[PDB]
Amino acid sequence: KPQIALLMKTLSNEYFISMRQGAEETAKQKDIDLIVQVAEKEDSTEQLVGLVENMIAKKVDAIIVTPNDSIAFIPAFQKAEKAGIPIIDLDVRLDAKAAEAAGLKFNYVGVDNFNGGYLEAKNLAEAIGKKGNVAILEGIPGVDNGEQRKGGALKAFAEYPDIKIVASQSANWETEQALNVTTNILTANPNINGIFAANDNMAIGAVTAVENAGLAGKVLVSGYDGIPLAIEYVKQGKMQNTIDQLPKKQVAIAIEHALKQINKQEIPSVYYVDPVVVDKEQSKNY
Ligand SMILES: OC[C@H]1O[C@@H](O)[C@H](O)[C@H](O)[C@@H]1O
Repeated sequence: KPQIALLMKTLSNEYFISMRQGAEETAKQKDIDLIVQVAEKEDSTEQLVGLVENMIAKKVDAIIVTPNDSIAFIPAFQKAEKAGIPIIDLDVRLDAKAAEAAGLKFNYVGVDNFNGGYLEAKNLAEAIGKKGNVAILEGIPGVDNGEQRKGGALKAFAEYPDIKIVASQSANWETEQALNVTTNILTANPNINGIFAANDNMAIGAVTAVENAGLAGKVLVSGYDGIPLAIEYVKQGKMQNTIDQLPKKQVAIAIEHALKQINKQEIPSVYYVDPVVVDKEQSKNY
C-alpha cells in the first residue's frame, strides 16, 4: 500500500482546505496511504524544505509538494532524484532557468496563472463597461502565481484604453488585510469602479470594504481560486467573477502523476488544468 506525502505551504486558506479534502478523496479511492504536513507560517520557505527532506529521509514512496519559493526547493528536488523518489511540483512552479542550470528534471501540475488573470481581468473590464478606473490587489510579493495573475490582468486592461489601473497594492492573500488596504484605496480614488484581486480571499476582503463604504453595486470585484464562499458571492451578485482553478482536479492529477512515476511511466513535464470563469450564469452550475 504505497505511502505518499503531501507537503503544503498552508491550510489557513480555504482553497488549500479544499485541495487537501480532494486529495484525501483521491487517496481513499486509489488505496493510497496519505501523509499531510503543513508549514507553520505560509512564507517560511526553510521549514517546508525541512519537511520535504524528512520525507526523503523516511523513504516515502512519493512526494507532492506545493513550493514556497521557486528556487529554494531545487536542491531538495535533486536530492529526491538521488533517492529515487518521484516528486511532483504542485501549484507554485519552480524556476525553469534555475532548474535547467542545475541539471534538474522536475514535473509540475497547476494552471496558467497569467492566462487565468487575463481571463479574469477581461471579464471585469467588460462588466464595468469597457471603461472606468481599476485597482489591483496582489499576493505576497515575489511568488510567481501572484505576479503572473497581475501581469495577466495588466495585459487585459491594456486592451481597454478607457480603463486605467490607478491603484496597485499587495494584500498578501489575506482577507483581513485586503479589507484594510481596499478601504484606504477607495478613499484615495473615489472614481474606482472595479477591483481585481489575485486571490479569492482578498476579493472577499475587498467586497466587505465596498459594502462598508456604501458602494455595493457601484464597484465590481473579481477574485481567483473558486472557493465556496466566493462562488456564493458570485451567485448573489456581490462578486463579478472568480476563476475556478479546480484544486481537486489538480491535486488529483498530482497523485495520478506520482503513481505513474512509481510505475516508471512517462508523465508530461507540465500539466495545466483548464480553469473555469465563474460568473452569474456559469454560477448556475456551482
Ligand atoms: O495562498 C494564496 C494562494 O496561493 C496560490 O499559490 C494559489 O494559487 C491559490 O491562489 C492560493 O489561494
